[PDB]
Amino acid sequence: PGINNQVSNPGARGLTPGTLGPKVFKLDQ
Amino acid sequence: MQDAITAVINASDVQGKYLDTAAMEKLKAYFATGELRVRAASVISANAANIVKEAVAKSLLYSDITRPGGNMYTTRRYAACIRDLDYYLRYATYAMLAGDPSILDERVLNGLKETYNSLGVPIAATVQAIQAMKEVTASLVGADAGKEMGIYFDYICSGLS
Amino acid sequence: MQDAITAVINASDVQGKYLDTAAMEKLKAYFATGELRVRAASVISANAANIVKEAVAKSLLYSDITRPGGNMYTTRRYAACIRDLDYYLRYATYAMLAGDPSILDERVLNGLKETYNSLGVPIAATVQAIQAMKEVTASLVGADAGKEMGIYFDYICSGLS
Amino acid sequence: MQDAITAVINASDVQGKYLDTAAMEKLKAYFATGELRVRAASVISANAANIVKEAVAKSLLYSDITRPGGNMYTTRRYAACIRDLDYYLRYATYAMLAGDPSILDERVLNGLKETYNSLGVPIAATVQAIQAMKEVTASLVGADAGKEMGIYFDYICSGLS
Amino acid sequence: MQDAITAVINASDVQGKYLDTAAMEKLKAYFATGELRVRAASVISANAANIVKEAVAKSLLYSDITRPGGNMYTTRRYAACIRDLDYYLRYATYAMLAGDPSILDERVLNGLKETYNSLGVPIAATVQAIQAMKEVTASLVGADAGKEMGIYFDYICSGLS
Amino acid sequence: AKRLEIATTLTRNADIIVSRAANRIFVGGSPARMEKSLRDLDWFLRYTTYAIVAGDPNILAVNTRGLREIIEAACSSDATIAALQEMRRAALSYFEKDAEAKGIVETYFDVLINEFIAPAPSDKVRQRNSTDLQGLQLPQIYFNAAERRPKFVMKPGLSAAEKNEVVKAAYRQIFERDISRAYGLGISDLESKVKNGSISMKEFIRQLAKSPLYRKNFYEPYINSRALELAFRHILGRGPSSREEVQTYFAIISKGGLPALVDALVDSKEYSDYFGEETVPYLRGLGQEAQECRNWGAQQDLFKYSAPFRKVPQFITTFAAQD
Amino acid sequence: SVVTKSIVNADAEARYLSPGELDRIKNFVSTGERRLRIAQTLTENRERIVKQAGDQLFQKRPDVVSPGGNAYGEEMTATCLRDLDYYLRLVTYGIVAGDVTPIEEIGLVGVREMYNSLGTPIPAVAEGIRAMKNVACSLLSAEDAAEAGSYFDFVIGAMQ
Amino acid sequence: SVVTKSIVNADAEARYLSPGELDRIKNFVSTGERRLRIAQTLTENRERIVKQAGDQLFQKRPDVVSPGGNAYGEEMTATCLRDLDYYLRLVTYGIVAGDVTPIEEIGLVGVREMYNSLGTPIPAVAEGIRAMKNVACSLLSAEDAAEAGSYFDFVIGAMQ
Amino acid sequence: SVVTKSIVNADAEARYLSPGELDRIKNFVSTGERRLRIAQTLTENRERIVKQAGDQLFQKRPDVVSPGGNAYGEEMTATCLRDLDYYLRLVTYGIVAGDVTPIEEIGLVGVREMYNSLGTPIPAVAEGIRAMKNVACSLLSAEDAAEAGSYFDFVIGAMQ
Amino acid sequence: MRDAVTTLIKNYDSTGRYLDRDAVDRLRSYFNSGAARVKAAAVINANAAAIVKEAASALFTEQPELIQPGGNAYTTRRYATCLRDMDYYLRYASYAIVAGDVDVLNERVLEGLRETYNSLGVPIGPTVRGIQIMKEIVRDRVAAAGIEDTGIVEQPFDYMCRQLSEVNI
Ligand SMILES: *[C@@H](C)[C@H]1/C(=C/c2[nH]c(/C=C3N=C(/C=C4\NC(=O)C(CC)=C4C)C(C)=C\3CCC(=O)O)c(CCC(=O)O)c2C)NC(=O)[C@@H]1C
Ligand SMILES: *[C@H](C)[C@H]1/C(=C/c2[nH]c(/C=C3N=C(/C=C4\NC(=O)C(CC)=C4C)C(C)=C\3CCC(=O)O)c(CCC(=O)O)c2C)NC(=O)[C@@H]1C
Ligand SMILES: *[C@H](C)[C@H]1/C(=C/c2[nH]c(/C=C3N=C(/C=C4\NC(=O)C(CC)=C4C)C(C)=C\3CCC(=O)O)c(CCC(=O)O)c2C)NC(=O)[C@@H]1C
Ligand SMILES: *[C@H](C)[C@H]1/C(=C/c2[nH]c(/C=C3N=C(/C=C4\NC(=O)C(CC)=C4C)C(C)=C\3CCC(=O)O)c(CCC(=O)O)c2C)NC(=O)[C@@H]1C
Ligand SMILES: *[C@H](C)[C@H]1/C(=C/c2[nH]c(/C=C3N=C(/C=C4\NC(=O)C(CC)=C4C)C(C)=C\3CCC(=O)O)c(CCC(=O)O)c2C)NC(=O)[C@@H]1C
Ligand SMILES: *[C@H](C)[C@H]1/C(=C/c2[nH]c(/C=C3N=C(/C=C4\NC(=O)C(CC)=C4C)C(C)=C\3CCC(=O)O)c(CCC(=O)O)c2C)NC(=O)[C@@H]1C
Ligand SMILES: *[C@H](C)[C@H]1/C(=C/c2[nH]c(/C=C3N=C(/C=C4\NC(=O)C(CC)=C4C)C(C)=C\3CCC(=O)O)c(CCC(=O)O)c2C)NC(=O)[C@@H]1C
Ligand SMILES: *[C@H](C)[C@H]1/C(=C/c2[nH]c(/C=C3N=C(/C=C4\NC(=O)C(CC)=C4C)C(C)=C\3CCC(=O)O)c(CCC(=O)O)c2C)NC(=O)[C@@H]1C
Ligand SMILES: *[C@H](C)[C@H]1/C(=C/c2[nH]c(/C=C3N=C(/C=C4\NC(=O)C(CC)=C4C)C(C)=C\3CCC(=O)O)c(CCC(=O)O)c2C)NC(=O)[C@@H]1C
Repeated sequence: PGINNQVSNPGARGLTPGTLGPKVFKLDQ
Repeated sequence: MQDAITAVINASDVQGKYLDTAAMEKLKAYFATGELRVRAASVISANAANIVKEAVAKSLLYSDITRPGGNMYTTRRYAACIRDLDYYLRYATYAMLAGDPSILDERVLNGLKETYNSLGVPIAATVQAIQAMKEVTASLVGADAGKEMGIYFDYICSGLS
Repeated sequence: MQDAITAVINASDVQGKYLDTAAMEKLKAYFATGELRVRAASVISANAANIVKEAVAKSLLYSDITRPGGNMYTTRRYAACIRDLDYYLRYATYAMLAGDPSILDERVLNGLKETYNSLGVPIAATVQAIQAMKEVTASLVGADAGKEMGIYFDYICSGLS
Repeated sequence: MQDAITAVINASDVQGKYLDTAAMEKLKAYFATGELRVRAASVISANAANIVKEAVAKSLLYSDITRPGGNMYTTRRYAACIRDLDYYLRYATYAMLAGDPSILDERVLNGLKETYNSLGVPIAATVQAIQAMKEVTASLVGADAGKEMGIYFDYICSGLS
Repeated sequence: MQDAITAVINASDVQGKYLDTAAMEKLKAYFATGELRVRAASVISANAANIVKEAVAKSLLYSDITRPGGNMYTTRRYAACIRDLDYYLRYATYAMLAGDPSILDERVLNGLKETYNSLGVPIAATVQAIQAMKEVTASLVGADAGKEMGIYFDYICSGLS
Repeated sequence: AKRLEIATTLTRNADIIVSRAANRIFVGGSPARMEKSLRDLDWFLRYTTYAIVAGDPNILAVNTRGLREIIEAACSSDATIAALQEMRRAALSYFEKDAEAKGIVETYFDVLINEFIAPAPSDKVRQRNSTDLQGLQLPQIYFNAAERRPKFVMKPGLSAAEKNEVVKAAYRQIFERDISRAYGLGISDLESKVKNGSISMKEFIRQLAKSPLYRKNFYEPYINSRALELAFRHILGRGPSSREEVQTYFAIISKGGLPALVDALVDSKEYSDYFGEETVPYLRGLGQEAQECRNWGAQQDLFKYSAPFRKVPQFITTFAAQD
Repeated sequence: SVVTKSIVNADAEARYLSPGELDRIKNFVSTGERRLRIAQTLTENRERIVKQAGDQLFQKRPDVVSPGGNAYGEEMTATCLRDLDYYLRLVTYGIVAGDVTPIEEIGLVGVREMYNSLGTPIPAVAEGIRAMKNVACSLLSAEDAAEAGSYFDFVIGAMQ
Repeated sequence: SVVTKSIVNADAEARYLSPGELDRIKNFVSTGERRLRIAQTLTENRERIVKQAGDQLFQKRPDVVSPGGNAYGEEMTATCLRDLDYYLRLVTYGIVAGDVTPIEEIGLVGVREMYNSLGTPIPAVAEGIRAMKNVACSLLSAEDAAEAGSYFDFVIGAMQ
Repeated sequence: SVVTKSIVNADAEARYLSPGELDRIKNFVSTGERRLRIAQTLTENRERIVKQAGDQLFQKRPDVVSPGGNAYGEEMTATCLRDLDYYLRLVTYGIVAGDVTPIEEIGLVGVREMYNSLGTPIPAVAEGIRAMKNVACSLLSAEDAAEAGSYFDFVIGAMQ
Repeated sequence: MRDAVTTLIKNYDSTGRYLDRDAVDRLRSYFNSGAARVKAAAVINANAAAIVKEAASALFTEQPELIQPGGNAYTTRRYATCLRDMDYYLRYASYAIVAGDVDVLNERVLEGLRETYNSLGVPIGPTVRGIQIMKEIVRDRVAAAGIEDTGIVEQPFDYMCRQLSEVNI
């Protein structure tokens, strides 16, 4: 989502792209 | 981002000579306009949301663009469009403070036409909405700053077209 | 350019083999399609201007492209855009006659994407316009050869993309 | 990333042939010159910083390039230029060891002219400096190995120009 | 384009010094070999066609290069290939006469990799052919001229690589 | 060997040569202009040494043709001329014994004296016919120094070999190579016609460019924009200079194709002005003609034998991107 | 091909295919089956045609196959026969295409340069193709033989 | 300038210039007249500053002017004095700009690499700038000299 | 503009601007105030000019707005009036510039092509512009109206 | 190639706006200063040769290295071409003073200039200094002629210097 852009929303680096972007794989245990 | 002062000192540096009296005259001129520039920047920062709200209402709202299939339809796309208007306002304000269009050239307008044409964003409507922002901003900061914010807003429009 | 005949014979020539029976089947298929292709080419030849007129109406006109600052604005640029659409129609019909998209690749697509990005031509609008031309052409030349024209129109879309 | 040995065997491999006697002769030639090549490489390794320093002094210092407004003037630009000369010398040494300018092709010259033209680096001045580096290197490693280093420096100059 | 005299004079001219005794020695060597250079050049002019014939027969002929799809298959391609070998011989003769490789760099090697990589011409096979031309030419012109012409053939070979 | 000998002797007695001439020209002596005059006298002699080492005195001729006008104000031209005579006499004295050495050194110094006296030439002012283009004025000495293209002309009553050679030059320019020499491809009827004189060389170029050979070699392989740029190179001897040129001729090639573009380029006044009806088109490069800042890289790439292998249209992309 | 010839010319004139040219390609597609049949018989009898016509070539010009000739020895004479086979293959390509275009590209351009540098006598090569034309005429019906004769004729004319 | 350094650090966070940064620019533009005067005095006395400071540097570190150092002979010593002039000029640019940005970009980035590849002792260069700072203190009023001393201090800070 | 025409011609000459050319553009900038006034009258009264010109177009050429015509419809007639507005805006640009090249750049280069595509009678467009000229001449004085007519009449001539 | 009038027209046309009072005010400013611009350009045109000669001598005294054998102006062939470049700058800058906009300089002079100078070997820094020296000489001459506002005459040269120079931030 273009609302989540590091140029404009620099804080929201890590908010998942979601269905609008690639899948995000994270390791849990 | 070269400002007026950085540009003056850079030009003198390229020639190699220490700062000349004529260069001092130019620097004094920029220092003179510093009061209006800083005051206008403070006004724009406080009223930034209202500038964009009025411009969106004047130009973009209740048109085809904001109705199904118009590229400002989806809630995602609406938020992205208002964010872009914020971009133009913020960097125009940076340019006004600096006294130099270099920041616009370097960061804002480089590949803007190509990104918009790839995304499908109507560049004509973006130009019209930037004009609406120019008019609202001119009202808020007065004729002194509106004249300068005008030149930087029109720089954006000329490049974006 | 390679037409289907030239492509078959050149593919055999690269290996060094005389025309095989399978290659003869390919050539026979082209000769079978010949009548419908020539008929459709004559249809497009007489109705070329109408195809462009209808397509520009269906997609390009009454949008942000033709409003001031939209790239198709100015009579010079509206004339230029209809000229480019007729380029695509003429070369697509050439490709329908020949049976191979090598005319499109050689005479249209190579380098066009760079020139368009340099001049600022919106590329999404061009793709939408030539797809609109495909709809009009399917109507005029009929479905069976509309199947055929679509292959080459899609080739141009993919190249521009 | 082909050395002379790899290039010989690769040509044989593409043809699908076991190593021919003529190919054996070419391999023998590389093995024959190997000792002088390795010795010169170690000499350049020891004198690497000095070679670049002498070349800069011989061709670039006290000139328009390093005086104000000359594109090597600012301290960041001087550091960048000597970094590039270090890059040239290191890959020329790799090329001498391998016996092939393919490393120069892949790792230096595949996009260098476009980057230099875009940055504004003066190609002619860089070529002067690389030529001066050839002279210095020939003196340090000896004339016999100097001819070998010379061909790879010339390869860099031909690609850069 | 620079002959050895032009290079020597220009180096002295940049330094500002009158022609030094070492520079005189370089020029004297060129003048001394003048008779050999002219004699060999006439030999090349007379025997150039057969030099090419023998070289192609030595390496390129009866090979995969002349097999179908081998890039000298077509009669067009064969005629062009022997022409290019003629070009290399002709410009090597020019380079020998002048005594400097600048002709090769200015005319032969400022577009060679672009042309050959674009066409698909196999650089390795061309290199083998030019080496074969060097051997045949050396036999016809004798050892002294075989050495001189050899360095310029090597220049073209390495530049192509 | 004699040339190097003359050079060594001239260098050995160089200080004497300068001092004798300096005494001759010591008129109104006494500072800064003195440093200039002594150094320039040295420079005259040094370029004379370079010229005798070189095959021709062209270095002296091109590098002193306009000097008199340039240095006329600060110091007397006649004073310079007399001092040049003095240096010639001293140089003649040292080599007066030997006929060959005296002849060479006398002739080259004579060129120096004559060129200084000769009136300075006017610049090769390039007046562009059209509005969009920009005019430029190369200094004449630069063009003289530049390498000279063989400017083939199809004059009437030429030698037989010359008529065949002129035809070859046309094949080389239009088709970027000598197709007749290499492949044997060519238009026999046209070659015979212009050898006979039945058609002009401009007509030969027109027919050659709209012939199926050019259509297959340089219009079929490319997109129309790149074809236009190649056509400017081959038929007009330069690359497009401005967006107005590209707009004009892209419209032409759009409305009539290769026959139309060939007609437009040969019809152009530019063709007639530089390549007359007899002349064969010749490439106009850095030294041949004054050059412009706007299309430098594109022209540099067009004037190369690797130019046909770009299929992205460089002139239009460059000119368009500039805006 | 006829199609490529028409499209190339019309593309240069920036013109949708002229009505007459459209009729010309219509006739080409109707005639295509006959062309394919002619190519089929020639390629099916390719070994016969090359073999007996090559014998005729060597018989007519024995100096060419004699010692000192280009086809001197088993290896060189075999390659000369292969060249005859190549030109038959190109003629079949031309027959299918309906125009010399394929043969005038794959061969017939710079053949003089290639062969003259190769040392071979190109008039002798022309005689060999003439012999192949005679054999093909025997293997073809009268009207069919005329068209194939045209393509062989173009080859020999280019050779001369 | 202080303006661009404020803009750059605000652009990173994508904010309009915050009120504190705006106030900083307001103060800087108001006292710009004083800044221009300080740079005027240093510019006017540049010859004396360089000469006196160079003598002090050579006296304190004689090894550089001894044989085997970077500046041996009048040619090399003149270039060293020119470098000291360069850094005085960069300090004047820094005073006028109000930030170390002109100093950093023009002549503090890559100093180690440049001088190391020139064969020059960087600690000695730092002491040379220290000497120039003392001379500048003499030629400036106390309040002004403290401000200009900050720019001299930044030069020596990156140098050593 | 006069200035650009002078500069372009001088540049093609490769000579500095002629004294006569300079005097010509001296006259241009002297009459700039009158030009700006004429432009402002047309611009400020644009609404009335377009509406009355629309009435004259739709009565002198009633067929174009009749059923089946190009302008038939509440929205089609609106776009036609917009086109008249476009050309009035171009005419004001040209009146300010003192030359018809701004008008000719933005319109009249390919108007025949554009309107032939849109299926519009360009004689009818020309008559609409002539109606604009008539209406505008009465909003200006006789001396001023002659200048305005020149820029309104180049347009009509190009429309044919 | 755009004058001040043509530039304002171009911006407004792209945005589809009739010229408003702000546009008329800026157009009026160009028209009012046009007389002074014409006089200044006339001064430059009249003294064009003298300005070039003085600027060249000043540049070479400032930077002797150019005239020395190493420099690019060393021999008279290059000295002539260098003087021609000085003439180019003055001619196009006078065009730019008449125009009142630096688009003339941008489109016809500065575009591709660095590429050309890097390829030919011409040093750009000395050329920037030469343009500046022309700026000071020209400003002196127009001020003597009676042009009170030399901002019109210096700004085109300044734009040429800024575009031709590197950043040196
Ligand atoms: C006048 C009586 C004599 C004189 C004095 C003088 N010379 C200059 C400067 C220049 N003279 C030249 C001429 C040449 N320079 C060369 O390098 C060559 C070929 C090797 C020639 C022929 C040049 C280029 C200059 C410098 C550029 C310029 O125009 O100044 C001056 C001017 C002052 C100065 O120091 O530059 C003066 C007063 N020179 C003569 O040749 C006469 C004998
Ligand atoms: C109703 C429950 C609340 C409310 C809403 C309200 N909304 C608007 C105006 C707009 N709303 C949208 C919303 C969307 N656009 C979309 O594409 C989607 C998803 C499909 C949504 C939800 C937009 C774009 C507008 C702008 C006007 C337009 O559509 O052109 C208004 C009008 C606001 C104004 O001042 O114009 C209102 C009043 N108001 C309430 O009181 C409720 C709490
Ligand atoms: C009115 C006097 C006549 C007329 C005209 C008419 N025009 C259109 C549609 C369009 N007209 C334009 C024209 C311009 N584009 C430009 O850039 C300029 C110069 C600045 C001009 C003049 C365009 C682009 C269109 C297309 C729609 C759009 O603007 O996007 C129509 C509508 C046509 C239709 O059926 O779609 C009409 C009717 N019609 C008349 O009867 C008059 C004689
Ligand atoms: C129309 C669908 C879209 C559009 C295009 C547009 N194009 C131009 C100008 C040019 N178009 C080309 C295209 C080609 N050149 C070729 O050789 C080929 C293949 C045969 C093609 C398709 C070129 C080279 C140009 C530049 C030269 C010129 O200016 O004519 C313009 C005009 C640009 C201008 O500034 O004048 C336009 C507007 N514009 C649209 O809105 C459509 C989406
Ligand atoms: C002096 C304190 C020390 C010293 C210096 C020394 N410097 C040089 C030569 C050069 N110095 C520079 C440095 C700069 N270039 C810049 O643009 C800037 C910032 C604006 C700086 C600081 C450069 C580029 C050169 C060489 C090229 C030139 O012409 O400027 C030398 C000579 C090196 C040589 O061997 O030739 C020396 C000796 N020497 C000392 O003893 C001091 C400790
Ligand atoms: C030195 C002889 C000349 C010179 C060069 C110069 N180069 C740069 C910057 C860059 N140089 C490169 C070059 C390479 N990248 C590679 O991967 C390789 C092969 C290993 C090479 C040779 C690149 C990528 C850069 C860009 C880095 C950047 O962002 O700058 C500069 C710096 C320019 C600047 O403005 O900072 C300079 C000055 N300059 C000279 O004067 C010499 C003639
Ligand atoms: C036979 C009728 C005559 C003849 C020919 C002869 N040819 C060769 C060698 C070669 N011939 C070719 C020919 C072609 N290459 C092509 O791509 C095409 C078109 C598809 C043709 C026709 C080639 C390439 C060669 C070289 C070897 C190779 O194929 O790689 C020879 C041998 C020459 C030699 O001594 O080396 C001969 C003898 N000879 C005759 O006597 C006939 C008159
Ligand atoms: C022969 C050893 C190899 C080979 C060559 C081959 N070359 C071409 C075509 C071209 N060659 C050049 C090269 C030059 N042009 C020049 O002017 C000069 C001297 C300054 C050189 C070296 C160029 C420009 C072309 C293309 C234009 C043309 O056709 O002349 C071909 C033709 C490829 C094609 O089909 O288009 C071939 C086959 N082929 C081999 O197998 C050898 C290894
Ligand atoms: C002079 C102060 C410096 C200098 C210059 C110098 N220039 C050239 C040659 C050329 N200059 C240009 C420049 C332009 N061409 C243009 O169209 C424009 C737009 C107005 C400009 C600015 C060009 C194209 C050339 C080359 C071809 C030509 O002259 O037309 C040279 C010649 C270089 C050589 O060795 O041949 C020189 C030396 N030289 C100096 O020393 C100064 C620092």
